Amino acid sequence: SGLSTKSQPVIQATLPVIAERIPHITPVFYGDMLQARPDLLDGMFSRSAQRDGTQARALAGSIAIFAQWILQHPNTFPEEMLSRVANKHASLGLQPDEYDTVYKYLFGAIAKDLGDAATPDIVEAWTEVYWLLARALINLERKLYAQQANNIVRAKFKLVKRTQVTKDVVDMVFEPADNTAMTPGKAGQYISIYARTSDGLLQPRQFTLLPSEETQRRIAIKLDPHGEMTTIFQNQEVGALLDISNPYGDMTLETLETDPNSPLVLICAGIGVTPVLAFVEKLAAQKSEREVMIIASSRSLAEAPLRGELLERAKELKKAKVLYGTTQEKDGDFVGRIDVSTLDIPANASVFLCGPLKFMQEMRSHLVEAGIAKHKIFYEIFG
Ligand SMILES: Cc1cc2nc3c(=O)[nH]c(=O)nc-3n(C[C@H](O)[C@H](O)[C@H](O)COP(=O)(O)OP(=O)(O)OC[C@H]3O[C@@H](n4cnc5c(N)ncnc54)[C@H](O)[C@@H]3O)c2cc1C
Ligand code: HEM
Repeated sequence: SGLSTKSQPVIQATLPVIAERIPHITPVFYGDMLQARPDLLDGMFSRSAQRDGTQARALAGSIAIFAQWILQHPNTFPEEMLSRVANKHASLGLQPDEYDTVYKYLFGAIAKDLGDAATPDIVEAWTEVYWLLARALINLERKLYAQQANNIVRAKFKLVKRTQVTKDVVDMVFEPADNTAMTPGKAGQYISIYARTSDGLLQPRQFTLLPSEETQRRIAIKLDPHGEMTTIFQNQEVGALLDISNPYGDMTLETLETDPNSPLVLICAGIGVTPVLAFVEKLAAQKSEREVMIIASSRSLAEAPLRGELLERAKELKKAKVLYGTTQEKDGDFVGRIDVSTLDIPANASVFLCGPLKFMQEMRSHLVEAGIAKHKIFYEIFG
């Protein structure tokens, strides 16, 4: 059952008002919920995302995007958004009963904001929208959990190897420290790793899995000088115990391969190399015949994380080319910004982007201007 005929005109008429009030409703929703359920800050919600504010708007904002979608495309869902959210939720171990929690505090905040304007017709219609989306996500998350090799949401790992590989990137290898079986990861997937803040709150962050033994989880963490957890993760000593989630994510090598022989173009900046290296290592293990073009940006070659390993893996591919651009020093294959018009990208190529939001926005724009189909551009936001 999709969006009811009764609710459609109400959602249609109130969508602008609701979208306008979302930034105001969000902090009240979270403030109320996290006062009643402080346990949810100790292992689930990111304190930094609450303090930044804009980030935390995504939950309610996706509800507005969803409402607009089901009005334009009835009995269908924005599957890309649902899949991304479900994989994140599964990484964080979200259980279906908590959708009742979010409903309670979200709609309480709607009531507080709108006051007497929150009449039954409006609350009824938006409640229907909420539960359509919640049910879809719950169903996706249930299927994700069924794929795992274990029945937990995170398990204890020991840090067995730690290497400072650039001025601000630490390459970390973990192995299980309890007897929980590991789910095999797919190239491009990430894990959530957990540590406590200085004042004792458990907090997760996501990192892309890197080539390792099947008995290991390997990640490369770039220091965010204005973030809370990367300093904590990078200061763990060998032997430290941290919890790691099961692996998830829908931005995998299979997602980029639309047909058996389509070429791949992988474009990254900074620590956005991490899915690229995962993809290249897998393609090399598969003895892929695809044409693979890798364009990586860094401030300098010395600051390019994992460049040596990426180049070694790329040498194993039949038809791979790697080009590094340097944006501060002049030692790259090229200097300055990637100019995609110079690239010969055919209409059957898939293009993958991973870098800072601004970098990806400019690349996506210039790709579209150069005639690359939006449907062929795939991206991975780190945050
Ligand atoms: C799928 C996925 C894969 C990822 N893979 C990698 C990877 O391989 N390597 C990697 O290095 N990272 C990766 N990331 C990013 C990573 O998950 C973290 O976002 C990143 O490491 C920053 O974490 P942090 O705790 O240091 O920053 P956070 O504490 O989360 O802060 C992030 C930003 O929030 C703002 N902020 C923080 N505190 C406040 C405050 N008090 N007030 C206002 N604003 C504030 C700042 O602008 C800050 O830069 C990935 C993310 C995702 C979603
Ligand atoms: C219909 C209900 C919900 C919707 C539409 C929704 C939507 C979203 C979206 C869009 C994101 C960002 C995904 C991304 O980063 O790409 C997100 C992240 C997140 N969600 Fe959900 N969500 C819902 C329910 C819940 C519930 C019930 C919980 C827990 C009680 C929860 C906890 C989280 C957490 C912890 C994050 C990580 C970001 C953060 O720490 O703030 N969500 N959600």
